[PDB]
Amino acid sequence: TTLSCKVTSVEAITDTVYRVRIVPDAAFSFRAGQYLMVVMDERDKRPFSMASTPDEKGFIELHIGYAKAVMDRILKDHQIVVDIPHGEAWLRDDEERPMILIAGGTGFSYARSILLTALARNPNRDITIYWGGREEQHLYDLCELEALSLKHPGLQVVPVVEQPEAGWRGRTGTVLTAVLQDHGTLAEHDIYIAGRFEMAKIARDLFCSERNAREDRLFGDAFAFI
Repeated sequence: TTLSCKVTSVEAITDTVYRVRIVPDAAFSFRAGQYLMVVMDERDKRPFSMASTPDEKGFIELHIGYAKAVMDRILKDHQIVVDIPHGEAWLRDDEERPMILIAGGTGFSYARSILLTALARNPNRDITIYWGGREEQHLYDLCELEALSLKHPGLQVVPVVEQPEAGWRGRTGTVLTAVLQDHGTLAEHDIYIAGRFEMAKIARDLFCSERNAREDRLFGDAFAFI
């Protein structure tokens, strides 16, 4: 569906990231983890994951920051045209397998939609979210994830920073290494990944070969394009 949407709010989370909230002119639906295309042209369509749950009733939340041109449409016109929904990496029905959500800088929107949707379905769900960035400040909604974790006993949040300051309390390095050291086997989990396509590609191979993960239970947009 091609829909024109009003921009109801724009906010600098950091200096590189915008929290953008849009309201389409007609009814809409998607599955947590799908993405939309910002229709810049008839030939220039730019993919962005819905960051909100598929029942944050009236609006769609986007985290933007190739983005500059999109921001310009958002800031000048306060309206954008979207083509939604797309993607085959949505939250599965499975009610029992423990979940692992992996977000590599730029994939937090995909992880957040799936997280909040899963917690609405079962607030006691066993969910571990990994978020990796180069520096502490790129994990821009980290305090909100920690507040959320206080309310959800099965929710564990694992912040991973590549080049941290001395004293950092989370993990250091990359997300794939944090995952391998926390888990003896990944065979029982449903795993959802967003970030650079290279990283999802290596994750897949590594998780299935060193941790016996099921490839059919490994979800991510990257796996539609490999």
